Amino acid sequence: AHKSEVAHRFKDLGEENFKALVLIAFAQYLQQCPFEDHVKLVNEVTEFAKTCVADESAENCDKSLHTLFGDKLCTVATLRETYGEMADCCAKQEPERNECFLQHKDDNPNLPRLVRPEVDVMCTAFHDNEETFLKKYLYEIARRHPYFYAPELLFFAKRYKAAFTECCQAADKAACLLPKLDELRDEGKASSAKQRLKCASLQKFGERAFKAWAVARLSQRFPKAEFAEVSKLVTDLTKVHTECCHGDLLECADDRADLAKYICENQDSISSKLKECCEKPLLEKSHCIAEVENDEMPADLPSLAADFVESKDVCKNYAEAKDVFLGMFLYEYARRHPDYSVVLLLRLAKTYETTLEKCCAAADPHECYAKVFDEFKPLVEEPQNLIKQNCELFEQLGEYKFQNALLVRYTKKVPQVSTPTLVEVSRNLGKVGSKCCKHPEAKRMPCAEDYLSVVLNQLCVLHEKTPVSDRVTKCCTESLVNRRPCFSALEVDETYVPKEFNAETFTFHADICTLSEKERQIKKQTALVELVKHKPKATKEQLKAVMDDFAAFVEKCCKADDKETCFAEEGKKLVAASQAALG
Repeated sequence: AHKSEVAHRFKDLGEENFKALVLIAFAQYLQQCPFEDHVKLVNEVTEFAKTCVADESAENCDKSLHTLFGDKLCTVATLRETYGEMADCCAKQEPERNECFLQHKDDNPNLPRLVRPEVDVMCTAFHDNEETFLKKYLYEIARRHPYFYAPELLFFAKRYKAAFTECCQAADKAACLLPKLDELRDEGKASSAKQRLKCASLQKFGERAFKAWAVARLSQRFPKAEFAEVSKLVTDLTKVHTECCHGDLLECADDRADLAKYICENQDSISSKLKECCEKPLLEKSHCIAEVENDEMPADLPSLAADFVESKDVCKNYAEAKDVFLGMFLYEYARRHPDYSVVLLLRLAKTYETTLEKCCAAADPHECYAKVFDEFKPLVEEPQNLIKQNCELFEQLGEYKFQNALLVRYTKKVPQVSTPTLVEVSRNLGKVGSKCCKHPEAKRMPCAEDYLSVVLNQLCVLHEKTPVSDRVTKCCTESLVNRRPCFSALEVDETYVPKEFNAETFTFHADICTLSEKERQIKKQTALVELVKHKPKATKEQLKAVMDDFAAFVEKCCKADDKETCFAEEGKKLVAASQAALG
């Protein structure tokens, strides 16, 4: 119903969420306009929306959200001066005008990173004006991260509100506040990385791959839901993911809202863990559903071998409808293993597809595919053993020394990769090792998948356009199902000749006593990468000897009376002893 859809969205979302979502909407397009302009546009759009709420038959209220939003974007006069060619969009009709506006979003806005005010200033301006504060930084976060989902930005903003409300009262407001802002910022950039990874992977591998990912992930999340329900949810879900990935905020938010509406209307045919979250306001429903735990799988489900190995009608049931039959295979195999990563379920599904395409063209098919489940055991066991031994080594070593061990191991594997890339991916692998290994084994692999795909994604981004290793290029250009086992099968580059001895490479100053712990560990790890690159044959014991020579150097030189030059005179003998100990 509703003659005015903007009136229904205002009545359904609420004035707070409406004004905030419009703030993100204008902020993502007009990244260069100041905050006051966006406040004016949001207040005017909200007031007109109130005129449509009081009466649906008011003038221009029957027009869609895209028309009013586009015209409102065209109301500004300095559009051609500031954004130039984006003002040419207003000369087009609304359907193409939304595409012009959507393409003229500056993905690289070149905006300076935020200058964080003092803690007392943020708590002061917070207590004096919470609304203008949270909407101010909501605008600053929105205009620096285009194509970021706006409701998720709202939940981020409310988590910021919780952190400020908790830490503006602590004994040490700083030690409480800064770590929480750092974790909300890391969660924001990491979530943005997962969004861009899912969208670029949708553009790179197509739609069918995402449909398989959605059947597997939803079948893990909703094991009691029937296969047809999962099919409807992956059609709607591939719709919302395609439209959200294209960048259109209206189709995105409206689509996810209606999808949450449908799911909460069909809880009984989906899951039982949706009870306490379908009572929430509409904008929070889709978020909780995105964060809801896995439903309990049905009690004693039979083995798939009866319907996918033992049945005589395998090749004809498959050949009659391949994507539907393989969809049922992926549903049944996914509902039984919530502890598996989705990419693993796609590896087993693609293995089954390959074995069926090989057997259904042979002499006796049943004799051929009678051992298809045997091919699944190593493909499952290898990542299991990987997270086992890695979570054991981290669990017995701590995050920093874990990053050092991964640093020297991966430096031995791919020495030609640049040092900042190795340090970055190794530290990120230590952080995911610190986030996912804390869970029990039945929940480690999904977390480690969702973050490992991100880390390796950044790796292939840094290696793109600046290639140094042909094997890294190979694994980065493999199929997404083979990307992880390709990297896990990296060997030690024996043909690597040791790097030059560069005097400026191993040069330190007294400022390292004043550089932050993060940057000090950055310097130690960078000197570690350059140390293993300078000597790829140096054993772990010798590398520990230079580790403790530099560690006792900065330790017994930072804490060694009033000495500014014990980094200059002793650095020479540490350099010479470093060249000798690894000769």
